[PDB]
Amino acid sequence: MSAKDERAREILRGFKLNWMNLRDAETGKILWQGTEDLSVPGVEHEARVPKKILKCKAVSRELNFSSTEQMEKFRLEQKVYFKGQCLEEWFFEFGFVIPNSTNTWQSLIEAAPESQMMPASVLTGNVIIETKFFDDDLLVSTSRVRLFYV
Amino acid sequence: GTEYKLVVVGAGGVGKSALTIQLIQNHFDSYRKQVVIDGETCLLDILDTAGQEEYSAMRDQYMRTGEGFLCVFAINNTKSFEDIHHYREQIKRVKDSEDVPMVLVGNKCDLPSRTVDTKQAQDLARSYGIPFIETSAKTRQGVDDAFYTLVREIRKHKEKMSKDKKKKSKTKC
Ligand SMILES: Nc1nc2c(ncn2[C@@H]2O[C@H](COP(=O)(O)OP(=O)(O)O)[C@@H](O)[C@H]2O)c(=O)[nH]1
Ligand SMILES: *C/C=C(\C)CC/C=C(\C)CCC=C(C)C
Repeated sequence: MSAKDERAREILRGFKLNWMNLRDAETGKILWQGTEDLSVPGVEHEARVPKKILKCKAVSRELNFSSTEQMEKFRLEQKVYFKGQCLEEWFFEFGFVIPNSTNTWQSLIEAAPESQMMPASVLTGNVIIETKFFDDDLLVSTSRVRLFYV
Repeated sequence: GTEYKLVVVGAGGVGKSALTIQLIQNHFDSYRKQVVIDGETCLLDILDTAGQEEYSAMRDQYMRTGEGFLCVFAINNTKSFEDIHHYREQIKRVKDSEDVPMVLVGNKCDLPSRTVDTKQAQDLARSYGIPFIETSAKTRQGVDDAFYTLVREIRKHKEKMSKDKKKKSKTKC
């Protein structure tokens, strides 16, 4: 708690998400780039992404973040909710973060089989992604994004 | 043909060499032996650690390459029983795994001067979640049962690992 509550607060104080991209994994074409910082806890962020990303066989997600604090095991846990039902659960690991560094983090996200794909018009506005930001076992922040497919 | 790398550990003088010789040559330094267990022909690569244990590189190597371990104490030697946890903790650390196929072996069960009760050995093995088998290398009692039970432990672990649908995303997010 309080000893790590303060550590979590220090890391979060010095953390910034600079930008986020979605690229088609095959062609490299940027499909979406994020404006509003989506990591900020306490508010429900919104994101409007092109419906064609659902047709990609795979997308590359790129996060660029800065951290004044060192981290030994920077990682994300993401829960994807559809109308409140957990649809997906994902774990992403970055590892060691140098103090005062700026880092690009790339994660490959493949499409579900076509027979299990859901239509954009059904998903849009009904998807919440809850992201937990950890440094090893230390929970730093929890943030939420509501997803629209435009 | 499935091969199995078995490693016999335990304090000096508990009977690691006698157990190995009984399994191999049927009478009272690794060795490859073909055996039929549960109707399946198995190649057993058996290492008696009596010689190698005192050399750090050797001990680390046989703990890395061993697939299952017979942890042997002698039922008339309390200090050999107390040493068991040192071997188990070493193997686990080397393997960085809490699920290492293992069988607890109480050898020399032909001796009446017993100082380690079967119940306390059974309690140790229960706390580890591993089988416990009493043997006499002198009379051959339990010898095959100990090595075959360990092979079965390895088989169960290997079947677990080769079963533990890589998941994909409906949202791309
Ligand atoms: N009575 C009895 N003596 C045994 C048994 N197993 C081994 N010994 C004796 O205990 C001594 C140590 O055996 P050894 O195999 O050299 O132990 P190691 O040092 O662990 O390899 C030898 O003198 C063996 O004959 C057993 O099951 N019963
Ligand atoms: C497709 C996924 C979108 C648009 C949102 C993904 C959210 C994150 C990635 C969370 C960012 C949070 C941190 C870097 C702590």
